[PDB]
Amino acid sequence: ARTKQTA
Amino acid sequence: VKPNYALKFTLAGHTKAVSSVKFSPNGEWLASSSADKLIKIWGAYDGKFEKTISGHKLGISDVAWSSDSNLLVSASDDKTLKIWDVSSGKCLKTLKGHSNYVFCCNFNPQSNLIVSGSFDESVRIWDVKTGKCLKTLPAHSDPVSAVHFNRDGSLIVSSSYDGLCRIWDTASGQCLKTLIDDDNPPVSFVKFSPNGKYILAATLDNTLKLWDYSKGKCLKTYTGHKNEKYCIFANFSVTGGKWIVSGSEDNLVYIWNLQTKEIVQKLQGHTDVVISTACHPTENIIASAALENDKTIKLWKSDC
Repeated sequence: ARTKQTA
Repeated sequence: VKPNYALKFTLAGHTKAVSSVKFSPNGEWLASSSADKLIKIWGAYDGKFEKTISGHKLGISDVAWSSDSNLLVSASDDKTLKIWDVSSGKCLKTLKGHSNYVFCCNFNPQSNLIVSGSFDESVRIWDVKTGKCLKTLPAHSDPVSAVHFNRDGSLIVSSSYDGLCRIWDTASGQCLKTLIDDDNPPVSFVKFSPNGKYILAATLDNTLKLWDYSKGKCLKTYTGHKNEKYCIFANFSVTGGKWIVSGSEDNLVYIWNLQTKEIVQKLQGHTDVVISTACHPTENIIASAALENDKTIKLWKSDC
């Protein structure tokens, strides 16, 4: 998940 | 007055975006995790690839070392953490309980506990010996972006997209302090300072802030880098000059003077977002790692 934008 | 970090090595091997890099406490190794589901171990001083550790079913967002450099823990999209024997590469235990991606993890200094944060909005505390979940904390109201123990493991700091940073008593699981900002930007990273007196929190408005959490006072604001999208790691560098180190969405590593807040160096070379940086425990060496256009880790060395 860290390597995509989720915010 | 200013460091002079120069590129020494570029380490290739991961087949997707890298997510986190961490130096072993003994300073011999760098561990890296990736969306490619793998942990890799590299020599800290010659950049030589050492081994691949595999077993997670989906990508890994974080990795952390035990104080004796003998264990690793990893946090995965497969909703588990795994504890690994570094020497053999074997999975010792799989920690199950989170209901969504595990995003961040760390051992305490005693290395008998692991703390984890998840997209399930909870912080969990695990017994290393048994792999049992000791406590589940209903910590936040959005994904937990970071979890870190202080210098003696008595406190945990957590950060979340909910806009909060919380300080927790490890033994009791009680929240001792909530830090707030009236404009409430998502908090994308947090960690304690080496002395444990401060926290360093990143927010998705292109700022890093040093807080005296006991007093609820923001002491320093670091700006000028780009961070509005990803959960980028930041660091205290204490081996030479006292700096703050972070990745950036403009593909650079940023270095600030801790006290003055002046940017003292920007490290150019990566070709994608620098998602993670780590500072070597004894030498003036930085590791940096980048997203999908790049997929490499770089090692940089300074005289101070």
